[PDB]
Amino acid sequence: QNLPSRITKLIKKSESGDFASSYQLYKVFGSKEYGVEPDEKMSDYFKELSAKQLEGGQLRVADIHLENYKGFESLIMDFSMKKNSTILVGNNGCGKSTILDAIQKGLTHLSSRLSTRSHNGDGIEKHELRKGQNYASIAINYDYMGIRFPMIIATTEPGYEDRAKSNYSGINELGSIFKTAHSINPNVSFPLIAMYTVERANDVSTRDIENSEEIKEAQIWDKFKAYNKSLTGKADFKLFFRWFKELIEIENSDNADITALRAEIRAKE
Amino acid sequence: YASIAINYDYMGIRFPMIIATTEPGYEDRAKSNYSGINELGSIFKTAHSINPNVSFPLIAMYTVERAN
Amino acid sequence: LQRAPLDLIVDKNNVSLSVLQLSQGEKTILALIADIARRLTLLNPNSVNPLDGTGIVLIDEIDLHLHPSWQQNIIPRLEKTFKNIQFIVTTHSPQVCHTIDSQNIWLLKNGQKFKAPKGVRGAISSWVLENLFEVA
Amino acid sequence: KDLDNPLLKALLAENKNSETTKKLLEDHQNSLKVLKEKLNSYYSVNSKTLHTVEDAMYSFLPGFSNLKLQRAPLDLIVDKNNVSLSVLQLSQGEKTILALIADIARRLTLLNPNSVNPLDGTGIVLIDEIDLHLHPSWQQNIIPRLEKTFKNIQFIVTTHSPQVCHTIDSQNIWLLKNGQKFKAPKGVRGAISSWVLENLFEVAQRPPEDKYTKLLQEYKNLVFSEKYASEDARKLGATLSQHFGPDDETLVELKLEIEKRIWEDDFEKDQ
Amino acid sequence: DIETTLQKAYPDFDVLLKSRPATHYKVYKIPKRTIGYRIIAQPTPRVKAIQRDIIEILKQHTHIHDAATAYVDGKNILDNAKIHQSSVYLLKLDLVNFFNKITPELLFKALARQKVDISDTNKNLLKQFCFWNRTKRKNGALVLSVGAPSSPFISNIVMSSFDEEISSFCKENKISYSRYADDLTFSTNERDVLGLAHQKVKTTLIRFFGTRIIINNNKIVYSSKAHNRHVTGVTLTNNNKLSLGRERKRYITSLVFKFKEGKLSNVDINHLRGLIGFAYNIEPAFIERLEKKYGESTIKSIKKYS
RNA sequence: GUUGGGCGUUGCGCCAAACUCUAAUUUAUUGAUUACAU
Ligand SMILES: Nc1ncnc2c1ncn2[C@@H]1O[C@H](COP(=O)(O)OP(=O)(O)O)[C@@H](O)[C@H]1O
Repeated sequence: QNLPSRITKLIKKSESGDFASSYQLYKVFGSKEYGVEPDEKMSDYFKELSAKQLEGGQLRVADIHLENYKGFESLIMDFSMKKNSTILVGNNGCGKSTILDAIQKGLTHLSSRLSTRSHNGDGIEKHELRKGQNYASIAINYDYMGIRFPMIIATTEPGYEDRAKSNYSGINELGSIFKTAHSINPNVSFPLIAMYTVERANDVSTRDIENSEEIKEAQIWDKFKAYNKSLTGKADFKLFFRWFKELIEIENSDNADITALRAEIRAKE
Repeated sequence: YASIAINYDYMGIRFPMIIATTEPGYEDRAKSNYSGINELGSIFKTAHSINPNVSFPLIAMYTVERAN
Repeated sequence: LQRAPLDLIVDKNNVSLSVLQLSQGEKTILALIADIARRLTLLNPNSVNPLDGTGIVLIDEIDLHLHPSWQQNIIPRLEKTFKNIQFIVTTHSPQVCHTIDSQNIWLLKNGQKFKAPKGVRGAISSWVLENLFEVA
Repeated sequence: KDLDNPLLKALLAENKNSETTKKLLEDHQNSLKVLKEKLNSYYSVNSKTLHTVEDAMYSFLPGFSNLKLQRAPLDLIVDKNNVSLSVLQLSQGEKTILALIADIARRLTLLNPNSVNPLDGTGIVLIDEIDLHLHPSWQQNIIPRLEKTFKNIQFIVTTHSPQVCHTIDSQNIWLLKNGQKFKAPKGVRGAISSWVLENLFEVAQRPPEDKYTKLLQEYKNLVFSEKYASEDARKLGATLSQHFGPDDETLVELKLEIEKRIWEDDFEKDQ
Repeated sequence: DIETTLQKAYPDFDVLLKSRPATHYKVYKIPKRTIGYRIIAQPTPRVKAIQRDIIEILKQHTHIHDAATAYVDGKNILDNAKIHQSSVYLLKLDLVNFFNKITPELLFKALARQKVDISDTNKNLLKQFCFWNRTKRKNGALVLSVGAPSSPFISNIVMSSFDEEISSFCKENKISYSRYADDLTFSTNERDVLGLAHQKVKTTLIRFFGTRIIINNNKIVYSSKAHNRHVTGVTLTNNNKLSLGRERKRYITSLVFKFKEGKLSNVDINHLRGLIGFAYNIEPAFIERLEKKYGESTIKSIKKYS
């Protein structure tokens, strides 16, 4: 039937083992747009294989490009992948906080499109523009199992025609991959995105613990819920207190029905 | 998935609405569409401009909490 | 847990104390570790080890509320307990720097990136201070 | 009120192609800028006895000058290296020091109504975790300048870094042990930070867990163990010289010792 | 000279003039090797003939500046790396908005700077028969499409003064210039001069051609002899040689060796045919090395396989 | 960390060599090029 050469290459890549090679294989065989006739069973197989091959991979930030941000004119950095710790050292007034603030406003976008359907997030405000310039741009490349996702977030002052339009091609890809993996299997591990700002100095207080048993019940227990108020700093302790109460209550409520069951077995004997 | 697909009418052309909410993951099986109701609201908004004292319909609901 | 004023109790040196009255240098770390552990458990369903997840954790100004005796054991302990999480961090204490390879520390001055000198791993603290902070 | 009228917004939305009206809009924006500039120029001219208070905060943060606010939407403006910018976007440590010094100076000038030198008053100031957001360059300077700008003020503070706690004489720094108070040993006023860490904070200058530290310890054990060239001194020397570099005052000494040991086995051949 | 000869062949130009021929475009999507879907809009089988004819007519009075190996006759991808072989450093640009933002407003003035005169009716013909309307509605926005047979030459004409000025600047700083559509690669022998080249290309891309296209501030990549260096698929060795790369070099030789043992299916015989044919346009030598190692009898069985 | 050579228990294992401006190639039913069937 003369399967296209690109399709054969993708099949060979999937046989070698990749997660995107089978993603773009269950979306090539599930629609007529990509140029091949839609086969449902052999697309479902590729979707299952793509979801199965996602396990064991680590999601890391590879490089970053600041242009006319808070204090940096043009910055290019590459974070190590074989090492799991990067340290920024400098004077108070050089801009180490600026790079972290630039990693967020993109991590917020990634979390928003990985958890919610909002397709919104943070952006470059007018006060963060470099004094004198008009345009700013932040670019971040996300890595997963050696396969990279592009990103760029930019702004322009509303007096000149915009010379840098926003683009989120790869993060939509990553969110769709993870959501499909969740769809086929409810217990697929997802990456963690969070920052802890200096405001965690006053994290624990009696006020927070006083009313921790007066919050909504459905705000703590589901996979897609460990993302709200997670990149705002201020490591949450009220929700942790509620969670600890529920786990200790599961231990103190079960293990007694177990004791009751053992007593019932003894009585029946 | 979950969808509410109530359809309204104003003595004439049907003005539909679908209110849907799906868990992340299975996302393509139900989506919302507010096309007709937005159009109808635009109709009343235009009506308030051409005639300042134009008639509007009454919408209200009463639970058990009316007298409790 | 103690249910009278709905408060937690933790024991140190055979002394029972409430978390709300602990030292300021021990509740920030407590809440940080608790939040990371809870989020990893929530994001990772039933598994042999639920703390082996991936993602980006950005600990900003790690030197807060830390005696310079835990700074030599904070990064390696986070990496030992959580061995699959990236830990891009920023610091100003020169007793955190001398536990990581020189190729990872990224010096910043005058809006430019400078690589660390050779041999920033375990060494004399005066040498790392002099050659990374320009302080005598 | 005039430029935000709903009728104006409706007119602007109705006719997108309004270049003739766009010219008037830009003229209005130019008038906006001119009026705001004039209103702000009616400010940055003169000052009062506030100048003495202002001089207190320019010393702790070098490179800072021309602190005013803006009569346009409210903000406070500094000048850093000929770059005028708002206070809200300063660094965390810079804002901490600025707020601290400004608050203390305000207190001191309000308590002292009429003095030639209002800024050196008598009182008590307590600071907790003075090294929270400060670079080590400022840590060894924070206190000697603090005692100079404010003279007759007690400054009982708590620290968590050796750099800040080696500019004060050894008899005025207090150490809280497990349950008792102890005094620092002599030699802290101008000592090396490594000595302060080793004999005041009880921490080793070399992390006693890393692989390279253990390798160096084994190398120093082997050099003095009568086998200075038994292939393992060779392996570990080839590792550590490449890692640290041939020029460091930890391996240069020990290589000199190895050279002396090499020389020691020359005249003993005839024995 | 377009409207005069338009009706000479297939005299149906009276129709299809008002029936929005720019709309006559099929949109499909090809999968990339990695993340991404590439929209391609190609004309109906009839419009491509007219577009090829008008390309041939346009080629009569035009000039294309050198150092732009973008779809010019008799210039493969090898000469792109031939210029760059003698350099030590490289700065690979990648332009954004791949051919999908080159509006017809930016071609007529480009031709005016080119000093060629075009009729108003001929201008309408160019605007109508050599562009694509995405909105598919009347009085829409016209953008060039990746896939039309008329895309390469117009994409070259719209960037001609930029290429000349960047080449003039690169000559004075000992910098080699080349460009394949949008794969601008800058190479030099001097150290720490590529920043000036990047600033110059950024400030000249926003002055003549306007703020229309910008530099993708994500794929700006640096390289030297320390790491891998490539110019459009061709690998430049540290010994100043042009080769494919060790992985492909061993893949092809493994396949041609397996040919001798006769353990390969007929599907991959065409794969080896294509790979051996392609290992003549980049490395003219590799096949000679295979002949030196395996023999002429081995090579002269795939190139003429039955 | 990257590049070119060699052997064959060859959709790549091993051996033998080298290089470090702070810094690695992905698009077809399109157009240019190599090659077979014409
Ligand atoms: N609009 C601006 N104009 C000039 N400089 C700015 C502007 N916005 C931010 N900055 C710079 O950003 C710096 C803030 O440093 P920061 O990002 O907090 O890092 P750190 O906390 O490690 O000192 C300041 O030095 C300031 O000069």
